[PDB]
Amino acid sequence: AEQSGISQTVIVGPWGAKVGKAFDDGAFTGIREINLSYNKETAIGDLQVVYDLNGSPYVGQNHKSFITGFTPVKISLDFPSEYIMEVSGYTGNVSGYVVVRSLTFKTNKKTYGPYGVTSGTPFNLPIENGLIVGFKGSIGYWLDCFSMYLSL
Amino acid sequence: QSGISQTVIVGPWGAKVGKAFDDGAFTGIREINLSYNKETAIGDLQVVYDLNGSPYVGQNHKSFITGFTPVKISLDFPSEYIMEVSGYTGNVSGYVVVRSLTFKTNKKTYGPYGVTSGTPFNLPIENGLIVGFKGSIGYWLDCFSMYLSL
Amino acid sequence: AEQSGISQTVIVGPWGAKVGKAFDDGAFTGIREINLSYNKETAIGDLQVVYDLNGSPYVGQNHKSFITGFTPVKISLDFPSEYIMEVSGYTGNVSGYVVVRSLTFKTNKKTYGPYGVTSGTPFNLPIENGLIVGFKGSIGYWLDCFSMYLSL
Amino acid sequence: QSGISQTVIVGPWGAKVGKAFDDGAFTGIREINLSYNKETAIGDLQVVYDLNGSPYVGQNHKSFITGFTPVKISLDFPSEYIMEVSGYTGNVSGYVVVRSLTFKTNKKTYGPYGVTSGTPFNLPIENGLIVGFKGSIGYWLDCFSMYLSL
Repeated sequence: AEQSGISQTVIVGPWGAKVGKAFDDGAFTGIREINLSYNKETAIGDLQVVYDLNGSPYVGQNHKSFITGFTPVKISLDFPSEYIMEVSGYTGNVSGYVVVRSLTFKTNKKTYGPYGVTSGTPFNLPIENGLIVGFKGSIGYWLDCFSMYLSL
Repeated sequence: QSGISQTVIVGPWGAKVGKAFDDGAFTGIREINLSYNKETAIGDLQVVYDLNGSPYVGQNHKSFITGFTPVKISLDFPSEYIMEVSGYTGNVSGYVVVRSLTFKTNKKTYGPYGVTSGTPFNLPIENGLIVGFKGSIGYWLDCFSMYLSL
Repeated sequence: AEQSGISQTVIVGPWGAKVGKAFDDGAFTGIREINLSYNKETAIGDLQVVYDLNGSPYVGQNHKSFITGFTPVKISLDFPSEYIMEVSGYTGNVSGYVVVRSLTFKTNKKTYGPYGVTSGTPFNLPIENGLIVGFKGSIGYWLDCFSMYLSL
Repeated sequence: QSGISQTVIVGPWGAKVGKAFDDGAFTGIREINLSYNKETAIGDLQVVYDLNGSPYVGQNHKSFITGFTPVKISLDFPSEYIMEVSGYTGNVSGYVVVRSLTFKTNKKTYGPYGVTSGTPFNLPIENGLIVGFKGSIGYWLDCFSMYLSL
């Protein structure tokens, strides 16, 4: 804006640990589809998002755990009339680490989830005005932490 | 479009049901005045905002009842700003209200003020600023939301 | 955002000179009324704005020329259904200085102006999406330059 | 609201009447490719954007006709960015088109490219960034608008 030539966005989070490999999808114009995986005994083990980028899909990088045995879930949104209004979940200890154990996504049409274990410390982000336009965080054995880009 | 500017708003935390208030959006935050009762919840809320480099005293949002302990949080504006807001919501006398609040800045943690029981919530901010508050207060702070901006 | 506790806004301009006393109203939530003055032989000699601040009026500081003999004009907008869509005007030389000689304001309802002398170099700012929420600039004998804060 | 994010858009400059295009909004600008004819106006426009730290090659928006001179503006991203866009609009063969463009960065001025006659326009930016282009191109660039962001 007055410093560098890189546009800035509001970012909220992280929820989870403060430790595992960092990832950052950056900011887009909306969300078409979310793919994740979970294990009902542990935590979240995958995140991949199909973003909107100015009217067309942009397939985000797959952020995958090192370990196997997760159950995949696909959330296909009726884009653009359907959009996420609230994200909630739980953080908790697994094998000595604080990780994201559960996620739920509430849209204007449906509630998707909870996926994973609803045990530990809850968190929730309701949005009165604005949109989630991006994800970042960290994943090793499980999803350690995550933050969200918010925009008008 | 309408002729009124808009900003990101997150929340509400607390009830999903008091007198509603909406301060709107400002340039920043200079001072927060709140009150709490270590047996019940948060009562009063009043914020001194920044408006383009001058203090702007927000309306006092007061509980209907007395018996609260007042707290003043005077921030070192503009170098000090809130990076995380956390608290607890829970039942008090049949109503779900905001029982506890804590404010973490880049300099210091303020609180918890009130009762730390019920369901926790937290809003950490990686990039951006809280620039306003809205919500509802009856006997206690029933709910609140926050305006966020760059 | 990540540096200080002061919120930032897009600012466009200046139009006019690069020199006279600087003023900066800062950013608000909308515009209710604009007051200006002009002299048909010279340039713009006054600017004062009644802003909206979260649903109520905020009377901006009067930014007045040192000299006398201007014709006042008051633009009372039907706030909030009426808002400015385009600002245009002219910059030009008066008495050896580059100054703002003319202004016109086009809203979704009416065109107000031109006020002043339509002579010199034209400029125009049409807005497809967004709002003018603030003014800054410089005024001495005449309005030397001005910029505008823009917001969603 | 809708599920699509929005940004400030200023413009259009040029005609108020070609094939319309809309690149949308990105993280920043790495490279601009344009073409001009020193007798008529601007023809082609194509932008390499930044998308979250990677180059993103925007669609080539080409004139229907040939005979243009190509120009490449390779910015030193992210330290170099555009601070002002100026140009001229005027009649060419019955159509009001964008005849000239110049780009001023914090490092250098690029242009003018094309014909500097007609009605001037300029957009200087004190705070913020150009993050996208839209408009219409027939024989020439008929009009264009710019996405602005922090």
